[PDB]
Amino acid sequence: NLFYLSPPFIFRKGSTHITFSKETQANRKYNLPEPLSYAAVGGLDKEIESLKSAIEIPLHQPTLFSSFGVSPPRGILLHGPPGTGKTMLLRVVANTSNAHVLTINGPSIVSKYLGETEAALRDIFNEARKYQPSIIFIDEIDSIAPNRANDDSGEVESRVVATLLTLMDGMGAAGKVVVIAATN
Amino acid sequence: KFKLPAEFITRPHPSKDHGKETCTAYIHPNVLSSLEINPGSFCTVGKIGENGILVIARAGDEEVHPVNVITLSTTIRSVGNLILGDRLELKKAQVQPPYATKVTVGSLQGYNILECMEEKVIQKLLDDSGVIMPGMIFQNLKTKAGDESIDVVITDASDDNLFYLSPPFIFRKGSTHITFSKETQANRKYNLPEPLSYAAVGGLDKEIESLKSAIEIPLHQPTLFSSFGVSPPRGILLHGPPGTGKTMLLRVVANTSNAHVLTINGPSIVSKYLGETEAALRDIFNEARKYQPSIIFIDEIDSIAPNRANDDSGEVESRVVATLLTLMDGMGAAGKVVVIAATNRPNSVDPALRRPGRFDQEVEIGIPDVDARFDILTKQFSRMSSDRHVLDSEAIKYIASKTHGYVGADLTALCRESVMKTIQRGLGTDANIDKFSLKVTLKDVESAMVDIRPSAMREIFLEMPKVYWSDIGGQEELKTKMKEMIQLPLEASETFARLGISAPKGVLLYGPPGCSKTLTAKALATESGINFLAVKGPEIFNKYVGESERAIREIFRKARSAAPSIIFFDEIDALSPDRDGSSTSAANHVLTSLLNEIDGVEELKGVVIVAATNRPDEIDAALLRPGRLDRHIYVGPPDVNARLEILKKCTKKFNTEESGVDLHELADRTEGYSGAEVVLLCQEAGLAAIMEDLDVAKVELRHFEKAFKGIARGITPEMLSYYEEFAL
Amino acid sequence: IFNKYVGESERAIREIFRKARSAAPSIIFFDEIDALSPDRDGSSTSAANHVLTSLLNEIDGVEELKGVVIVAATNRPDEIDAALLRPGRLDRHIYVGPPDVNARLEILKKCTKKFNTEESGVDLHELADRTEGYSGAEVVLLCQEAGLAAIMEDLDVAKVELRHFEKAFKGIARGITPEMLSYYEEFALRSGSSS
Amino acid sequence: KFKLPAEFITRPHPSKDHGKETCTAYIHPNVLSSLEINPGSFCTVGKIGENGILVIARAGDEEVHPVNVITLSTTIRSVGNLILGDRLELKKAQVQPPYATKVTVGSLQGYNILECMEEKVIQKLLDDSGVIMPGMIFQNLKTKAGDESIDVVITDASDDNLFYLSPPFIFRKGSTHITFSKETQANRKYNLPEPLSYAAVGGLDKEIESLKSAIEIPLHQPTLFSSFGVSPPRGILLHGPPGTGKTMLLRVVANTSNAHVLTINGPSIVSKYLGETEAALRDIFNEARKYQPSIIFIDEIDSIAPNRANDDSGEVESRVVATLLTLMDGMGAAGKVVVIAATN
Ligand SMILES: Nc1ncnc2c1ncn2[C@@H]1O[C@H](COP(=O)(O)OP(=O)(O)OP(O)(O)=S)[C@@H](O)[C@H]1O
Ligand SMILES: Nc1ncnc2c1ncn2[C@@H]1O[C@H](COP(=O)(O)OP(=O)(O)OP(O)(O)=S)[C@@H](O)[C@H]1O
Ligand SMILES: Nc1ncnc2c1ncn2[C@@H]1O[C@H](COP(=O)(O)OP(=O)(O)OP(O)(O)=S)[C@@H](O)[C@H]1O
Ligand SMILES: Nc1ncnc2c1ncn2[C@@H]1O[C@H](COP(=O)(O)OP(=O)(O)OP(O)(O)=S)[C@@H](O)[C@H]1O
Repeated sequence: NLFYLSPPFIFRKGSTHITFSKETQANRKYNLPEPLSYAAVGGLDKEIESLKSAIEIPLHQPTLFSSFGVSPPRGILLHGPPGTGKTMLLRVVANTSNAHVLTINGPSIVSKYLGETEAALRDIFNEARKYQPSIIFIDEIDSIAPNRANDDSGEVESRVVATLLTLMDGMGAAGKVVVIAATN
Repeated sequence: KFKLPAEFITRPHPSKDHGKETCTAYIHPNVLSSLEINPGSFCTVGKIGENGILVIARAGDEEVHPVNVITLSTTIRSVGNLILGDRLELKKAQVQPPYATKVTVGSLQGYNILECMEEKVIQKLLDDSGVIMPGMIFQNLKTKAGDESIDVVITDASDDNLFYLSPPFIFRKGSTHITFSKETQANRKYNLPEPLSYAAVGGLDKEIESLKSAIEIPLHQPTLFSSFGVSPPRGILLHGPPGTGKTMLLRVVANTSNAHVLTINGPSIVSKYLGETEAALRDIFNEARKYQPSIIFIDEIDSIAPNRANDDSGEVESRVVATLLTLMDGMGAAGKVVVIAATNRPNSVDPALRRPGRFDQEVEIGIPDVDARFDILTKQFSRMSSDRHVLDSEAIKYIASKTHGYVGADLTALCRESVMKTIQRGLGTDANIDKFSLKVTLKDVESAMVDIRPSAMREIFLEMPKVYWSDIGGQEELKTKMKEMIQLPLEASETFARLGISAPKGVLLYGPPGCSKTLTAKALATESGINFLAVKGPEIFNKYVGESERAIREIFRKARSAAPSIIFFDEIDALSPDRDGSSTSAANHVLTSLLNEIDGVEELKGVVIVAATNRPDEIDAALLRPGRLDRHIYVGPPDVNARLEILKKCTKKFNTEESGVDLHELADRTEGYSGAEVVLLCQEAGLAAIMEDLDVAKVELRHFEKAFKGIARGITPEMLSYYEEFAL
Repeated sequence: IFNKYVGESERAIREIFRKARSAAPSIIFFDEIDALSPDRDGSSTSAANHVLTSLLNEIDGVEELKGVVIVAATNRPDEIDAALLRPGRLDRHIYVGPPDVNARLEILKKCTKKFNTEESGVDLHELADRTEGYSGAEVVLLCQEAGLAAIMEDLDVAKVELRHFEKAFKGIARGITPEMLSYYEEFALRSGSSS
Repeated sequence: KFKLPAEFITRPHPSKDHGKETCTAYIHPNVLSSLEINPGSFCTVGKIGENGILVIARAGDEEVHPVNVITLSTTIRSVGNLILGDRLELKKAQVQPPYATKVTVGSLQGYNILECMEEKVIQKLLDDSGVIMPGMIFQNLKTKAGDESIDVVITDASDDNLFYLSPPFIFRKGSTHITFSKETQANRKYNLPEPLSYAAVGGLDKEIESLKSAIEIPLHQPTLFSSFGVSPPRGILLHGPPGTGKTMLLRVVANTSNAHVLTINGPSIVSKYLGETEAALRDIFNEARKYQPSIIFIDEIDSIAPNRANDDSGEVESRVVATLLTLMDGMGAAGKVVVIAATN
């Protein structure tokens, strides 16, 4: 039982009483992680519809857009009050789609000195390119791309924004990858 | 090869605390052998770098005892008050303890053992103890009735020593004189680290109960959230004014809840620099989960995780969040911890640490009220019985009534200062005095109140020059109105919650210069005491950007500390002078903040707000919108009878009776004199008297004539006008 | 919204109207529009110059405003900007008076919410005509002064007295005085007629 | 002990012709040792934050070759559009790239190679090249009887774990077919960076030729002014409302001119420590002096060089403007250096 999220049992034929039930979830005592699906997102049906369109169009069918010689609408941005289903919408987009979910964490992607921040961004976007379709989530993109007009911005913000500008405007026209940003 | 560690951890001996094991420390066999300590041999177990408990070492099971873990029977721990989590140190005992001859055994319950138990019980327990050490507790001893149990201790022992916490002895049946006692604690001369209890921190009852709920839910009933499924409240932020008792409450939770306490986080950490400290911290929360239901305290959460004002950060704030996001695992599996933070100033933590899943719950201790302070003083003074004699019960409501504004740390300070002053005056009245005849009298305490100012005054700065209604001549109408309109809704809040009355939130005092506005404000502040916080225009404003906004929001933040309470904005016309009606360039932020706050305060929650002005139309109309500050009281020039009361007060030590100075002439000649000028006329009379013949005995009418001929009054196109208009 | 801020000078009005128009029919309200934007034609010249422009550019323009009526309120109608009175922004105009004797009966009933003056004390129905010159928010003042006086006699739990309402009558003089009757009727001979 | 640079400066080979030095990157001996890139071994060089180009490492003369510099041929630089002065990474590749089967070759000019050149020329070029990657341009190849010169492009390469900006392939005469084409650019599949050119800029014709003159004469023909006894014009400023294409001009000037290209991206040089913004400017202008000719770009000059007399310009702005003034005209000399700036 220890170090196992749930203890299996080796199903064997002959005496296993397969009693079907109307419950729509696994046994509650163990509480295996419940998916955060679309039916737990109520209140934003129109907004979720718009998000769905914005994700599908660059994610699944970028090729037919790319025949026109101008890059898809890869960059989606979520903003609004800082309490209204922002990270939760990103999480549901992660769960529902079968697209490889990467993640651009704010603090943890950056180590120290040089060639580490740009290395992280290059590596993650390259992996999102190898495995397709893929979604690149940047929750609270503000914490890593401020205006550069505030005293908050230093070297690291300049690194992150330069690398993102180099990458996101470079890849395209075949990659089935979307970048979704959210901000307070 | 095995390596002997330098530190160890306490965990509970899993079996019932009886038999020879009651004085045995089951230790990892590798540790014992590497220490060259044979099983069944004596060793001293105690906190790192401190005296310890002599106990027999025994070899544990490697699958049961991790390398650093040590199990002491509850009997052993209760001697040192060792909490499960205390880091231990191990040393071999050099000399065998002596045999006991006489032993005194008593119960913490205070129940007469002679009336409940036979001495065979004490013989059994002491024989099981083997090497007696005073302070051990024998726990839950069931009576013959079966429906009861008793707690018992070695109150004293003697025989007819290095690093031993209390003098130990060896029990040998038949040769020892067992004796009963009613004493609930061991011999005071043992200087034991006595436990800490809720019988000491009493005075915050409701928050104590809420804390007990916040320990019930994550320790005892984590299973009861697997059903209902929903994420549990597994982060607590016990904020409050400094010195209110937060650290004491955390300490009582640690010692009276029987969870394992994961070691205190503290402001200190290896290096206090990013990168290095990030792993050294995660280790504390990695220690969590594995142990049976625990409690990790992160006291001073503002010093470990500061606000990140504009760029002030190592990595520690985000490191705390990223780690708490795993510490919040539980109640599906590994629901075996809760985190309790403490702080003086919760808005100075990074606000990301109060988000759901993080410290999503708070306790919010306040400032002790009038009866809270009596609770505090009673429980505190209970520690003295032979040296007080003056508490009886009364005179202590007197201390608690006159000691307004003390936060609880200041009452402890008051007690110690009274003790020190008692000793000082005892040795001052005579060259030598009997130490044990010394006793802290109400004379001592009331004298000590002079020196011990509240700690609140060093952050809540307030003048309150102590005026009374006897010092405000006339204004009977205004005293009545202030009673009605501020003091009743302040104190009678519950009755208005019953009666549905609406308290006049906001009273603006407007009137000519030199009338009773601020004088009545002060008298109200001190007479019929309430908390009374004020600000000034020239101090909320600072050269740097945004420092004025922060000041106003911080003023309201600190104002939240108590209730009932009056906020006093003297000369409010210099908080909203301009930048709203005109010159609206970029700097009306102070008005924005104040006018935002004035709405957030609830209508009868307990806080009321008073303001004053002699320039009524200079106040921005935003403040006089109803719900904000729409109530106005006029403080006009005093009438004939008020002026005579002022004259009578301020001429008190003038022998007006002997000199024939008939006040009823001055009170009418001084018509239109606005307050201060009636006072001035009496100062000038006195100077006229002194200049005539220094070493004056009395003042006389001619001096008052000289005073009158030199005083001028106010402006009638500005006074009695522009206030009559403002009345419309 | 009238205050001078980046998002209040000419923006917040547009956002409010956009929310209201985007919704089902709406009765958007403009409490004290007279005090909000004064005449500013030589008398009572405020310094905003922006909010009235936003209203003028929003109400009269391309927007659909299918389900929208802009109601407003005032106590000094002579101060309204002339750009509002004329048809095009406001084209309906009516007058609201303080409650009559029966309206005053039921406003007296409304004031009390947790008092038993009727059975114990004086009937609320008795007070119907006793209150003269007391506006809908001033019969409230009489009742609330009586309630404050109630907590002065027993101070814990009591009904009120007739003399509580009598003191309400003294301490609060006749509110609706002939001055406002005259000022209105003077303005109404203009608003009511073509003059 | 020796400290290897964290980032490296691109530079050109002294040899301008095509040989077995083409695909070779000359790196300092100590750096070769420190990454254990044994001479002759494969290494990947590519801008910070982008995929690398496979290049075969040789050594530089240890006393005249700066530690920062890798020297690359125009053919290799054409792949990633590496402009001189770009900061490159350098990382060992423990790999042997695959052999070729079919290699496609085209020409910018669109002329028929069978008509313009003999297939033995292309065969020799590829054989000597050592490596084949789509996107390479072999410039200035002479036509029949020296009629003219043509630029030849490797449009695509095909064979019937590291990550590369262009697939590496090897040429093995006879066994890899040199199939001709007419596509004047590399295959669009690859997302190879495509040089921005003046043909993409609209209008501004007279301004474009003014930029050409003031960039060409100061950098590529200074002895004409030294002959005429006048100094060269070391400065151009572009001003006009936003959105008119000012940065487009700077990027095309960077990508078209053969010079060391350095950029002060306004706030990118700024630091909160007392003298560090000024030290960034001194290092940029000394690098420009060191490697000549050099173009220094300053987009939004007004962000780092305000009026110095107005109220908000304190000591920091004064010191940054003084540094710019003294590095442009002071007790120090300029060299074949031109500074190009843009401002709204
Ligand atoms: N329709 C909804 N709108 C808002 N919150 C919802 C909704 N449905 C569920 N929630 C809950 O809202 C909680 C908080 O929402 P979050 O998106 O996590 O907050 P947030 O979006 O991260 O806010 P920030 O500070 O802008 S990142 C989640 O735990 C959800 O369970
Ligand atoms: N019943 C009591 N209630 C409150 N304080 C008490 C009480 N009895 C004694 N005190 C003492 O009051 C002092 C309060 O100190 P702390 O608990 O450390 O203050 P605190 O609230 O934690 O403030 P800090 O700034 O956060 S360390 C301690 O010395 C207590 O022992
Ligand atoms: N019985 C009294 N009635 C009126 N004023 C008195 C009386 N006794 C003393 N004073 C004087 O009244 C003065 C207070 O006048 P205030 O009206 O409060 O001053 P103010 O200029 O109107 O505004 P502030 O709040 O004081 S700055 C003090 O200087 C007292 O000396
Ligand atoms: N002929 C053209 N003229 C101008 N802009 C063009 C032209 N062709 C394309 N563009 C686009 O317009 C923009 C021109 O670059 P910008 O930098 O936006 O101009 P700029 O604003 O003057 O330069 P800044 O302010 O320093 S970023 C780019 O987004 C180009 O893709």
